[PDB]
Amino acid sequence: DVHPNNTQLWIRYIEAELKNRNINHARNLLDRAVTRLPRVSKLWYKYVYVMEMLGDIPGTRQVFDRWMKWEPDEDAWNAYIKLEKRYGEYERARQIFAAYTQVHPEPRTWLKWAKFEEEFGTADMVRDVFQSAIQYIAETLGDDAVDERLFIAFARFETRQKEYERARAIYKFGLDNLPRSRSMQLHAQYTTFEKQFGDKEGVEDVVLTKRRRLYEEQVKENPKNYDVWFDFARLEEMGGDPDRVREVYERAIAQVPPTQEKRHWRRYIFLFLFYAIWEEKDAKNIERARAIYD
Amino acid sequence: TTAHRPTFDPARGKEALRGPAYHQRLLPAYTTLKFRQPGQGGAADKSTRDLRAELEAAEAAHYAKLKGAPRRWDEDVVFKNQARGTEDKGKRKEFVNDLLRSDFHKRFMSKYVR
Amino acid sequence: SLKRRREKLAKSGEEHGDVTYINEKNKQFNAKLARFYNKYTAEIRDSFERGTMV
Amino acid sequence: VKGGVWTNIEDEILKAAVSKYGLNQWARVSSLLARKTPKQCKARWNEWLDPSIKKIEWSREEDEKLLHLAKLMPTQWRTIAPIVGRTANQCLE
Amino acid sequence: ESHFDLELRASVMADLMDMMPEGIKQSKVNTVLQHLSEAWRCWKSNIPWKVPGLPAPIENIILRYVKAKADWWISVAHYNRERIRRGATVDKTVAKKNVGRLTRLWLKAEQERQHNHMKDGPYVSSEEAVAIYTTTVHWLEARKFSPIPFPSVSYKHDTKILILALERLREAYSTKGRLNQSQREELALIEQAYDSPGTTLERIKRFLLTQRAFKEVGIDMNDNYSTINPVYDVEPIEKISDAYLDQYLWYQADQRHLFPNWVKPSD
Amino acid sequence: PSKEEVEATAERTKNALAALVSGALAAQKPKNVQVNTKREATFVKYTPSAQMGNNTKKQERIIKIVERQRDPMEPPKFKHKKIPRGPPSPPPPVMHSPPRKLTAEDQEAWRIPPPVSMWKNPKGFTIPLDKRLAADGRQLQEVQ
Amino acid sequence: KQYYPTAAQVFGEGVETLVQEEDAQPLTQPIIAPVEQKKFSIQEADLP
Amino acid sequence: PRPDWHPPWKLMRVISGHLGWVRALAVEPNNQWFASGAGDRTIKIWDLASGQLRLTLTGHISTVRGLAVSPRHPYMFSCGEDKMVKCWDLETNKVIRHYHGHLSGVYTLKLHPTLDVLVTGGRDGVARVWDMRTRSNVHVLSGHTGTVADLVCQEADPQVITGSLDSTVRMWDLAAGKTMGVLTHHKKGVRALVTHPTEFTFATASTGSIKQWKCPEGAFMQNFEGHNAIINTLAVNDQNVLFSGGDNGSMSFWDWKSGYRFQSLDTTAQPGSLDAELGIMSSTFDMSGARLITGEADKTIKIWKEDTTATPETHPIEWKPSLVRRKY
Repeated sequence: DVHPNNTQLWIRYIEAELKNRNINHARNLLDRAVTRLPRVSKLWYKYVYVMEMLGDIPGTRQVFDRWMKWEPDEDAWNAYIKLEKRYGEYERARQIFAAYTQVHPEPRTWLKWAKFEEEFGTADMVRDVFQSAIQYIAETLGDDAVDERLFIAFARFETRQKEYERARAIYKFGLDNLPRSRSMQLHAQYTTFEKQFGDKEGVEDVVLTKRRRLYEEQVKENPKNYDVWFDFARLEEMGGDPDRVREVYERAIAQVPPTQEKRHWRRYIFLFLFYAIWEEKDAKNIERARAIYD
Repeated sequence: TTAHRPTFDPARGKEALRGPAYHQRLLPAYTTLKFRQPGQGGAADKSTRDLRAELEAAEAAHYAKLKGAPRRWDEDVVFKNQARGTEDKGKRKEFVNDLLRSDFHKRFMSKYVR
Repeated sequence: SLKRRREKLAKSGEEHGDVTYINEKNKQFNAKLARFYNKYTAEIRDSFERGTMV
Repeated sequence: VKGGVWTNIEDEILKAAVSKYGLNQWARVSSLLARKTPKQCKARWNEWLDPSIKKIEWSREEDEKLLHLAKLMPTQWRTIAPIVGRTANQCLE
Repeated sequence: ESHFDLELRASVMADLMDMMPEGIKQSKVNTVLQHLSEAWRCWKSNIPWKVPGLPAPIENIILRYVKAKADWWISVAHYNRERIRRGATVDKTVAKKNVGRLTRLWLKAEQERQHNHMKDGPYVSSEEAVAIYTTTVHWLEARKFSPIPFPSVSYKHDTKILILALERLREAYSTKGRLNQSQREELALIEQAYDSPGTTLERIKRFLLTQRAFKEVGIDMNDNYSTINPVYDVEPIEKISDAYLDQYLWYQADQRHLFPNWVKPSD
Repeated sequence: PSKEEVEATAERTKNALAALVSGALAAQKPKNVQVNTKREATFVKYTPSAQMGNNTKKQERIIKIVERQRDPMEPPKFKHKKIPRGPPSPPPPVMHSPPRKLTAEDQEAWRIPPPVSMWKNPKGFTIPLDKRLAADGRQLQEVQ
Repeated sequence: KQYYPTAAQVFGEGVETLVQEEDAQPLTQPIIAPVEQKKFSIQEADLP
Repeated sequence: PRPDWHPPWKLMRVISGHLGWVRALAVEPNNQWFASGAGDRTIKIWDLASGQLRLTLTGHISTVRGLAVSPRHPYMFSCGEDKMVKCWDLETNKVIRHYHGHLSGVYTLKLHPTLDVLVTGGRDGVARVWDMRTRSNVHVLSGHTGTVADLVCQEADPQVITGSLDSTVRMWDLAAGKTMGVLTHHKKGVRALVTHPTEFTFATASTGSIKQWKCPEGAFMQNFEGHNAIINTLAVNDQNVLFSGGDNGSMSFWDWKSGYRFQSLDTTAQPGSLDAELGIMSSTFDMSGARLITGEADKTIKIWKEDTTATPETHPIEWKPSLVRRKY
């Protein structure tokens, strides 16, 4: 009466009854306490734990069902999935993931469902879980807000299944349909995938794209890092895309050193020297080389 | 010594005791309510937009009225003109939200501590 | 829980170094003060150890 | 009489009394040190026993600062001493 | 005052409970009310209050309410001084409380003035100071003033000067029923100076030659009900030296004509 | 609600509150002599139920109830008593939104320093001098 | 010495700052004026 | 529900003169003056158009926390932290009645819209229903376990709604003096309540949370999300502008129907103020809704008005029908 909403007090009373074996008194207190405080997960955890100690697994399921009506957090949904996995009801745990993804539709819970189905289901149901996650997060959050974690986990599941073409298709689709700032790790996983299973030309293709993006970030931070410019220069020359190499050298030239020190002008004039050597030995553009020198 | 203590649980208001009427507590006084008369307003609503209109009318009237809309004895000495720029104090009165630095408090301490 | 209560009573009854207190509640309060404030009072503590400097 | 030299007994009792009584109860502190006045106990804390008092030898920068300030604000030792960083009696001596 | 404290404590506590994030352990909040009391005492003593590691929202609550209490306390000081000056109250406790409040306020203002002098420099400009000094030297050179010497070892009027000084301090003790420790020791120092005038004179002249750092001076306020004024409590051994110097300087300035006729009060 | 529902509400509540105002007035001013001249009788029709132990039906009853003539000089009969107030009505379910997820850094950011007073020591503790001088900023204070 | 900026600096240009430390009207002047009749002759209510 | 457009508000006038925090505000029913109640123990009457000080009334010995000007009587009612509830006759500028009986400081005072009834709430945990004429305390609305911080009176059941620092709101049957319902949705102390003038709904404010409720059953409507502050005040227009005013000095303007926050800003502290002294402590609109009056912990009254030059294309509504799961 003085402290109606005190968790410590409710636990003391419940435990006094349980210690002195007044099980029915204690269960009345547990119903009263989770009625009084339905967002205090301690009282819900104590009640499910007590029923599992008493061996009433239907009673434990009853308490958990009332909790799920209150729509608790992810730890309570996980605890109830783990109850059904403890006692062997994988279809009942499948039903709990259905409700769980409705309440907590984050990538975390979808990936937990996918790992569950990889252990206790079929590859078709793992694929259905992944497709449903992509579709749900697309239709709710938008098509650019689907997560690279979903795409990576789907591709890695197919790689485990030895569906290398399906894994490559998933990686390529995610990279094509996501922004690069939120497909960084998708591209890193794609690079490791091609180093593991792709052919050689695919390996230097994906390494070229990865290092190109890394050097682009480094230039975006420091526009005047001349050795970075030289390495990205050599990367583009080994790639062999002529308009790209010309654009890279033109941006490098436009990066004019504001300091008039000859100690920086060494490397800047040297950069002109490599633009000349590329459009003398690879592009074979003599007029362009003359324009470079002029 | 915990005899002298703070209050963590202040006294809760109670329903009155109920019983027969013997003790005299509250002598009758002002036993008639006054009501707002004709000309005293109160029970006079116009409208929201009407009240808005008289509000900016009155406020614009106040703003418009503010704006105006219809060898020498004193050359022997050593220090000169030392009180220029002193009488020119008094342009605008500044309220200061720090009592110990207000002009009121400075005046008070000058008057009373000597 | 009772066992942890016994163990912490014993380790609190142990005394390493200088007595700065006059009873048990004072000892507990001084330990709490050390837990909170020692990261701010190290120079003053060094001064009280050696006898000088700020 | 109430005064004289400060001994180790008196200084240690003064520190323990300050640890019980703080620094605003010098009459209680002196009541423990009943050979000294409350003013003397306070002066002993302020001029010797306060832990911010440097009793190490003066550096050359400190000496230059002390002479420079004693030239600027003459014989004003209570003013000079916080700027130098030592006590007024230390600066004067 | 007891009621104001009850209301203030309830307000600070309600603010702190509503400020605390859900899930922080919230037993020690009465701790914050102890910090509030200490901050108020720090304000009254003009001591900067700065608890290391106190969370900033809690500090903001305490600073806000210490200022509000300070505003109420100062307004009551103003109101009670106006009542005392008017004579509208004869409550002796109200008068001694009000004099305590005005003493604390005056010393806060005085610390701020001293600090402002150190920060904003000498207010007298160097040109003004040189002009004042030059006027003084030209005056004293025109009056042919002979500067007052340091008192000799064998100054022929030392005993009379010292006896005048000690009589002044003893008559400051004349009508006294209860004496405190410093009062009894100053009486003892005066009778020792009576018994050994030569030794006291040597000690005084040694102090005047050597001492440049002095004891703390107590300050109180004397209430006149219209104004209050500061009263200074100087160490007795220093007071004997100062009274000797006072009598000596007055006698030497009288003999050397330092003060012209317009300077009043005149003997 | 419409004007008719507002006026029905105002009438019902004005009647209930007016009865309580009359009660409060008669409590605040006892009416000098507590006798009434208008001491008429109430009649009550009284159909009884059976009995303690008998289930035979018995006769319908007309009750004449009058308020008793009490002596106007009498003080009240019974001394009042202090009884603790009873428990509240059964507290409702606490309908809070899901709890805020806090970090250990949030807990650390709201921990509160133990106050060491420079004036007060109600329990007479002996505080170490560094702890006593920790909250002083006069060690911090810099003079130029 | 000025320790603080002016209210015009604190609040900007389009903000009107009012320092009101004195009442416009006395305590004897009622906030709501009572209705007085001001009868200075004993005139009959109706025709007698 | 798409928000309606509302112009932003901007600071029109700053009034100084109280020597304490401005804790109470009341506008007289003909929109010519307003009263302010402050921690300097005082009640000031200000001309609304010029913002000008007509009168200072003393008569509380603590902070004035509650002010009401009667629409049917020439009375203003003041409640304060000195436990006192006073009726002021405005035809004499004098206190004429007390409503004595709160055990501690009185935080909130409201007049009944149709009955000659006052309701106060205080630190003694109760709302007290007073008969205005007889000064009679006809109900002690009991059941809260903390201070009754705020309170509203309606003309239909539930006629009294109290919000309390025990984090709880109670709707009360005023005829029987009993609780019809308890709302336990707020996690912190309920400091502000407001009813809508033209639809039968109310809003409650605790720390970081504004809830809207349908009368008479108290059904939950919507949350005004995003004002992360202790909210001291709520004010509502008849043009569906809700103002929330926060103890740290932060202000939000919301569309009432949709819950959309169309303006956020902070108030400014008067010179001399500490940064700890930024805070809105009281608020009302004027009788027309065109002026917001706030009383602030920097001891000021601030008058806010809508920006006349603003346009739905100058200040567009940045609201998209969101599509996430608000985990309620």
